[PDB]
Amino acid sequence: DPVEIENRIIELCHQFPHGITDQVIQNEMPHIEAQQRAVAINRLLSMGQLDLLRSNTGLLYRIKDSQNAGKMKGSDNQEKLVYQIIEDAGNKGIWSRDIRYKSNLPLTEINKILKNLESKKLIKAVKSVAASKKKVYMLYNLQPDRSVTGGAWYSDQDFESEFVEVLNQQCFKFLQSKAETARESKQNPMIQRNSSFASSHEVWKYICELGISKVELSMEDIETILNTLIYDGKVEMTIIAAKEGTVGSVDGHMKLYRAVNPIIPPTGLVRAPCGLCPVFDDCHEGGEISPSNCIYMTEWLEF
Amino acid sequence: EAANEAGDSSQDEAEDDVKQITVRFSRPESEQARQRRVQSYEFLQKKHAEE
Amino acid sequence: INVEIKKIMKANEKVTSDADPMWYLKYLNIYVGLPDVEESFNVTRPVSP
Ligand code: SF4
Repeated sequence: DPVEIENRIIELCHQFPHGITDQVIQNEMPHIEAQQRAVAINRLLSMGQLDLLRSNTGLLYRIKDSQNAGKMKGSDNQEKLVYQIIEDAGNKGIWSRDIRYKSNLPLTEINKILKNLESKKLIKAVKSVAASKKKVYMLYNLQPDRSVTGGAWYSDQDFESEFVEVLNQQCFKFLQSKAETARESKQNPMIQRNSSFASSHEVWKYICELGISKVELSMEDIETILNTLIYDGKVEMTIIAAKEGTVGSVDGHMKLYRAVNPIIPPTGLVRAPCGLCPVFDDCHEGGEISPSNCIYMTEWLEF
Repeated sequence: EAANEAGDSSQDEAEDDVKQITVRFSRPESEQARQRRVQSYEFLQKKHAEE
Repeated sequence: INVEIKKIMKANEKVTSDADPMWYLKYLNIYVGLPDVEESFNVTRPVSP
């Protein structure tokens, strides 16, 4: 009786929620040949009560998620036929529009399904900080990915410019003080350069000791802040070879940051009103915009 | 050709190509698309091969 | 007006929307009638060419 075989396979899948191999089924039921087991598995897959997984150990057969229920009003079929791609999205989330498009259902049905799932604590809706258009839906147990939502800089879908400005100012002050101490040490140029260098872990621990904000700042956060400072033309980073130490971030490589003065002072072009003029293209000898009747040069000479 | 592609290196490391669960939605197919699938050549060939 | 219009109506007798299934609009039979004028307030009247 193949029905008994299917029932036994379902019971075995109930016993092992993580899935069962063919070896487990053969050990539990040795008197049945491999062909009958294969036919039973094919029927179970055709009727939609089993799922196949390909692991490094082989094939696994897992019972389809039906016990985990959040929307029992109506049909469990649509509940699982939404929770499927809900879980498939998982940490990255998925907007309600994309859920509707993948489900090929009207907006009312999917709205009811999402509400009922939120009622029984199966899905959580979080606001997409990348593009504040709709609320993406994720699994309640899964931790929200920092890229799609959250972040040490984003606070309630609002970029904190003051926070990053304070971070940049404090890091630049620390690096400038370190470089000043290295210069005043004047023990040896190599020693001076090494002491002017500051590791990412060191400045990260310094910022943590400062405690400007309540949110915990990881090492890579301070690394990105220092990279933005590099892009500002104020500090310099060097990658040295160090196998292991107090940082242990990059394999065999450590980033050292030092405050460096600019190459040249402001050029002579910016000291003239013509170099900073926004309507410089419309300049002409005889016309409405002329150097003789210029307002910029007038205010500049008056000042 | 697939074997030759896999054989680009003499010793192939154990690939961590675990089959992530790509179970697709059994989307309710529109009647027009269902009729297109029924009238498709692959469906007719499969129905012939069923015998 | 006597045969072809009925065939055209039969070709598009049923129209329905994808959203909210089990809803439909079914045409049964179409008539052209006699020429009339809509001059009168909500009332028709025979009119000569
Ligand atoms: S408006 Fe005057 S200052 Fe400005 S670009 Fe023209 S000439 Fe130069």
